[PDB]
Amino acid sequence: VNSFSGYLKLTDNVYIKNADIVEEAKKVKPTVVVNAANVYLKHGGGVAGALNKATNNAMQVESDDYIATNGPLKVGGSCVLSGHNLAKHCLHVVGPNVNKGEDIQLLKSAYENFNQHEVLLAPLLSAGIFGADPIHSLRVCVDTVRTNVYLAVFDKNLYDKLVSSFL
Ligand SMILES: Cc1ccccc1[C@H](CC(=O)O)NC(=O)c1ncnc2[nH]ccc12
Repeated sequence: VNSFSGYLKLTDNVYIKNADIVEEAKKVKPTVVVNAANVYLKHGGGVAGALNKATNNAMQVESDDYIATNGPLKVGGSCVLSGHNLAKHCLHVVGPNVNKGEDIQLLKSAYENFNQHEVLLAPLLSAGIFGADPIHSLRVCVDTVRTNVYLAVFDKNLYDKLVSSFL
């Protein structure tokens, strides 16, 4: 039993809700919140900008130190950093950005990072300003993630389409 509330159950291990991931994180304080990161951990917009803003820019400060030490992530890769006031940990995952020409096959690799964590709150990878088809992102999620994932979809209109079109 966990504290996630109001989710629709899609599969054995994948759940979904129309919710602002920022507000959802503040309420549940999950062990892991997933960020829709880029390889530079520059949290300017989209989910990343919103999560970072909610940390009062502490996420960005921590991220800049991480990059200065380690260099950029790989597309499809991830790193675990602090969850600040939102969660115990933030798993920064880099899905391919279609508006950068990056291989969509990398989306499966990106979701594989979720399997290292028993329970996660997460957005759809490569969705939103990353340019991929969110319906496809959901399919890859369900077919790749085996751990318990609670997906927050900000746009109500998109949430309804994702549910109504789910096979
Ligand atoms: C996954 C993604 C990647 C890039 C850009 C947007 C998104 C998603 C898309 C969706 O889930 O609809 N949007 C949001 O996460 C969002 N949108 C508006 N206000 C917000 N406040 C906290 C989060 C939040």
